[PDB]
Amino acid sequence: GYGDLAATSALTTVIKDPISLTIKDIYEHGVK
Amino acid sequence: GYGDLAATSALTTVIKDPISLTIKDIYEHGVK
Amino acid sequence: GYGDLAATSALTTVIKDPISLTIKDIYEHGVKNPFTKIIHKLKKFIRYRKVLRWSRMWWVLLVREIVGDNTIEKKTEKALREIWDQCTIAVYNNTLNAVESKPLLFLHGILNECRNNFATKLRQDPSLIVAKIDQIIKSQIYRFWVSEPYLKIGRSHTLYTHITPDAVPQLPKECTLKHLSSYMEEKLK
Amino acid sequence: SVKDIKKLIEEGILDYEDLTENELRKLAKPDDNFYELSPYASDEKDLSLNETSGLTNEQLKNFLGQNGTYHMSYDSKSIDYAKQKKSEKKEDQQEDDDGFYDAYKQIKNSYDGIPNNFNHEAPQLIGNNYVFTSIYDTKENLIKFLKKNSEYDLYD
Amino acid sequence: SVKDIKKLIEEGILDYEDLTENELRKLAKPDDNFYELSPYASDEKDLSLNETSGLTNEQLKNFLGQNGTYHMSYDSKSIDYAKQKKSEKKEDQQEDDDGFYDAYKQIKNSYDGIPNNFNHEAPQLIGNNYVFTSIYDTKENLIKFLKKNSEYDLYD
Repeated sequence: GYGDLAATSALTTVIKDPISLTIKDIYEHGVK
Repeated sequence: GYGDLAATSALTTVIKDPISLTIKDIYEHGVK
Repeated sequence: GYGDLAATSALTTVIKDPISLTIKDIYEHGVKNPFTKIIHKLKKFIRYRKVLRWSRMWWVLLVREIVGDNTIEKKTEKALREIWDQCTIAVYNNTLNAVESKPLLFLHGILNECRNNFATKLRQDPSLIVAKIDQIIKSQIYRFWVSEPYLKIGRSHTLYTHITPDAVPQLPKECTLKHLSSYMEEKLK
Repeated sequence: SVKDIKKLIEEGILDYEDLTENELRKLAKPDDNFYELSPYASDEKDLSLNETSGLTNEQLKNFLGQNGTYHMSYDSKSIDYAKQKKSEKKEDQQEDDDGFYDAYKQIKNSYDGIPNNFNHEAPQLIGNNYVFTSIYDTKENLIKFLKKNSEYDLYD
Repeated sequence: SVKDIKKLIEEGILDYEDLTENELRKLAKPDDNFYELSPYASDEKDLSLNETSGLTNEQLKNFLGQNGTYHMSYDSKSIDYAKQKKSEKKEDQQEDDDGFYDAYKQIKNSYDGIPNNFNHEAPQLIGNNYVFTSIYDTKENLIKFLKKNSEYDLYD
């Protein structure tokens, strides 16, 4: 079905995009 | 057929791109 | 063959890239800009709810002093109420005194704030909005906006959205600017 | 029956209620001085335009809209510039008022739908129809008539 | 039959309807003063150019186009700058009395297709052909002829 793509590509977005933003603030203000 | 690519890569776009924009405002104005 | 890659990666481009650009305009102008409009309409309700009871009330009297029994535009009140609300938001952040405790300090503060806020924004005044607020300050007939019928509305628990021109009682004719400006021209001529 | 004669009889004998429809229409039309050419105006110090005014900033309006716990709304550069130039090139030319009389005349004209330097006859919608008034003939007793009596019924 | 003589007979005897096609063509051509060299012009205070004018802002024009519930259209910097510099030196003698006169002469010339300091004979398209008029000979009775009578038919 087409619901698995809606299950997979959403969880790909909800996991990769917040953590890419949290690491950016941990890198710039906590490391760099 | 070539309609499944139009079925899959569209739902890849309509799910990944709005959620990438909503998390950006939840991160910057709600977390950061 | 190599034509299928030219068939597949092209349709990957012609579908992903337009829709990524259309969703960007639906998000920024259809979601985010109306969403930001909603919270900053809410931020005049969570805070500032006590002044806008006195503010919208002093604006209903002021529109009656500027216009005076002619048909007011229901649509460009909204352009000028936002400037009047930004005058009271700017004054109430400058006052340690309460609004109910000392009300005329705010009328001297708010009217002079929008004596200048209208002057820096409104270029042409066909209805003479800066010019009339000049004479309400200069003749001190804004003391009738705080009176015994008028102190009852500002103490009462009405939200500022509920305040209409019907809830605010009319000033007597001897108090308004129109009879003040008529009696002046009678005396000076 | 003539436009000019009826207002000489309004003080003496007859009231405003007994006029004809064509007489109330004629008394609200402008006089014969309207259409007569006179190309001269004076005293171009109007309170309609503000010399201190400026454009929408679009960054301040963005900042004032978010309610931002701020302390001042307007820009205050051009309105302190006009205060400074009043004290310097004006104190030589010493003080002027412009409110002892030129303010209240132009305010009362704006309640009659008249521009500030406008010496001619100006319309204002009273009820359903227009009434041409000026500075000179204010037609105040007609405005009392067409507001009070013409609440429910129609006159032209 | 000569260009100069016919306009001396227009008042006396003959009208405009009975002229030849080659006579109407000749009377609309310029006179002999045209082609005669005279390199001198004066009073270079024209109302054609505005000294207060400025470029397109392209950010204000973007802002005014979106209808933006704004309160002022123009920029008002250069038009308050010209008001300030007028008051600085306007007081050596400020009522200079020519603002009427220098204005209505140049406005009437712009209805005849004549530039403001232009002392010579200037064309304007009337119907199908051109009529060379100037400040001095306005040729107004020809313009009445070639507009009214030449609505439906053709003349050269």
